[PDB]
Amino acid sequence: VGHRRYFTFGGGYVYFEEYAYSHQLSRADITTVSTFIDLNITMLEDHE
Amino acid sequence: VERIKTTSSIEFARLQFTYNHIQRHVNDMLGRVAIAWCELQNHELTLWNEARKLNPNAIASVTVGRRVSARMLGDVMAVSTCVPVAADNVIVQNS
Amino acid sequence: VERIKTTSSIEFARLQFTYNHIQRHVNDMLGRVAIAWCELQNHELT
Repeated sequence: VGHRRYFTFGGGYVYFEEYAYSHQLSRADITTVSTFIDLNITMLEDHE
Repeated sequence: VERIKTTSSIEFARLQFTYNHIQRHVNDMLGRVAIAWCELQNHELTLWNEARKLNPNAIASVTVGRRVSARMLGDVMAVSTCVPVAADNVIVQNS
Repeated sequence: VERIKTTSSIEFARLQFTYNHIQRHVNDMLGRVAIAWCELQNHELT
């Protein structure tokens, strides 16, 4: 009971509830956390 | 026709050469570092995918920022914030 | 009252500008690299 799962499908997700297809979703419809460590490396600007 | 006036100091040109050399080299090396960092993150996304399946709590907490409790609904994580409890209000039973 | 003596070479000032620019930029980028490395280690502890 309480079964509800998202599965990756194409470029988006497919959402099932209680072992019955419910509907598709895009990637944008889900808040995205990040496992990435930012590194904002800029460059020595040109100087004359 | 005209006559050309030449500055008596060339230090602008040598300074330009020094700065250009340093700028080019530092920019090259930093570009390589940035690209390597990018590839490393895109590369460790796999470890992060396959660690969250072991215990979603730690991965979700360290990822979101808070101290949350999570489980996996297939290919996504469902989260919920955890309520703090003061340290002095705990008892460990002996046995 | 007094009179001010001016050096005939400005290359100290331009050298100072070049070195300051390079120092500032390299220090900024290396600080970012160090902070990213720190965060990566604290992140892979999991």
